[PDB]
Amino acid sequence: KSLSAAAQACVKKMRDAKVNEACIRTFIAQHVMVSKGETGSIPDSAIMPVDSLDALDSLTIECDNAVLQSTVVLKLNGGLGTGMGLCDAKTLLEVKDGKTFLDFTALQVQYLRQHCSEHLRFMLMDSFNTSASTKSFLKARYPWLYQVFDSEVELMQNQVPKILQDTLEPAAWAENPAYEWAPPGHGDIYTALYGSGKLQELVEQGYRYMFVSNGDNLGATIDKRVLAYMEKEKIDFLMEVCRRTESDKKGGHLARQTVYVKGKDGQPDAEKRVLLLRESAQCPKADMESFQDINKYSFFNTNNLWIRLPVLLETMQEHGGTLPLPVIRNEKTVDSSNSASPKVYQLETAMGAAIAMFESASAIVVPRSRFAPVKTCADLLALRSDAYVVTDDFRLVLDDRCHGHPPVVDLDSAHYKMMNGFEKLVQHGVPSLVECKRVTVKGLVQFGAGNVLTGTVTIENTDSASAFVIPDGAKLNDTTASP
Ligand SMILES: O=c1ccn([C@@H]2O[C@H](COP(=O)(O)OP(=O)(O)O[C@H]3O[C@H](CO)[C@@H](O)[C@H](O)[C@H]3O)[C@@H](O)[C@H]2O)c(=O)[nH]1
Ligand SMILES: [Mg+2]
Repeated sequence: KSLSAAAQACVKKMRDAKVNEACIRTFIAQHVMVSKGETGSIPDSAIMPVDSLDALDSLTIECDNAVLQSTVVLKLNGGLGTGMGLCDAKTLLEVKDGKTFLDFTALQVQYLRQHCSEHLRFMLMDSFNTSASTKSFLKARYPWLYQVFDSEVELMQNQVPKILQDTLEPAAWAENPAYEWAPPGHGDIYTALYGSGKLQELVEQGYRYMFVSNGDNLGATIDKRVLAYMEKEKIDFLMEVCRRTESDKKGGHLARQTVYVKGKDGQPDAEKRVLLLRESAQCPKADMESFQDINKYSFFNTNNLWIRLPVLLETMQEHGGTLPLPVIRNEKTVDSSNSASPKVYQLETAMGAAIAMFESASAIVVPRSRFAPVKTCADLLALRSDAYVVTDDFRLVLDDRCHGHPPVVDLDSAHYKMMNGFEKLVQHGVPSLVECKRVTVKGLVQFGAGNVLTGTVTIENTDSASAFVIPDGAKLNDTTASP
């Protein structure tokens, strides 16, 4: 009904493949935007810094029991960790000896069920890539989650067609047609919830809040103070943000614009702050200077998000059965491996962008303890190290000796970008980093078995025709060590 041939070709392919209609409506609206020149770019000049938020450490009151019992926890688990050379779910990586992201995730759920709300609802948003392996893991390790995996745990994200940059038609790939489809980013959570009927089912069952976080962030759990704050302040969507550090490069920051409140009765001048998310992908590429300036944009989205479910549901129903999140136009080739395969756009959205979709939306500053991202092998190095400790409620948080500062880890991306390269680097043990402010690894190198790094430490191999192996027991303090 009024679409371009290319947009109609997408609808047809999606209907043929039995893609849920909410996903088709959502995708097509993005497609229309893209056909009018939209890229998701948010230039510097269109936004301003946010310089005032409440902090969670300013709160004390915990929510009532009804509210608590009404809260569902969901962990995102649909991505690929392709920058870490992973082909399966990142959450199946080991984080501490013999314990994976999924283990700590399951243990957190069990803790909450033993001490807070015995029937706390727990979900995982999976994709076709991660579903099987996740389900398999829970069957072996956490039978009580496996038993209700299909019925209540797993939410399956949609897949949407990759579209040719040429014409915006759906891309075909005869050698492997599965590569014609892509996951639409974690912003798809709202569309998959709504289109599957699970959102309405949850609201029917008496659930009122959902707390979502990234599968790679084991600092995130429900804080009953946030829920009491959302109840008091009548907030329908809340983003947790952390004060941004130099390591916060892959993700998004909070920003504002100013709008002008209803009408002009009383005075024209008065205006309201509107909040939004800018992902790295949304910064104009020749202006990453805007994005990477941690002073200017110092509130980094953790992706720990709180949503009031009935409000989400009514907002989507009243907007054509979709949530109109800003499209992010990702550029790839249809076989991302093969740069001789046709160039495509992959239309995606980020779930934190939903802060722009509700009148009551806000953000709160949380301590770093709620944010332990693992986007790279360098992050994983810190996480596995004694810089991070396991709390009684099964979060991974910095040791108190760190003073809330994660070690900065700068690993050579020729050798350690891929999980195969990283794992060779820590073959003989993971170095103590609890007292390291900054470790930098240059050229090919291998840690020894006793290592302890204190202060600022560069390990530089200029040779790397030959691996620079660190002696066991070695101690490096404010020093460059080289062969
Ligand atoms: O289609 C997708 C893509 C991602 N994921 C999952 O979503 C989570 C976040 O994805 P990831 O690629 O690791 O992060 P980004 O999307 O780059 O960044 C998100 O997380 C950052 C904090 O780490 C925030 O700063 C950004 O705003 C936020 O969008 C991970 O569990 C992924 O597995 C899905 O489930 N489906
Ligand atoms: Mg991902």
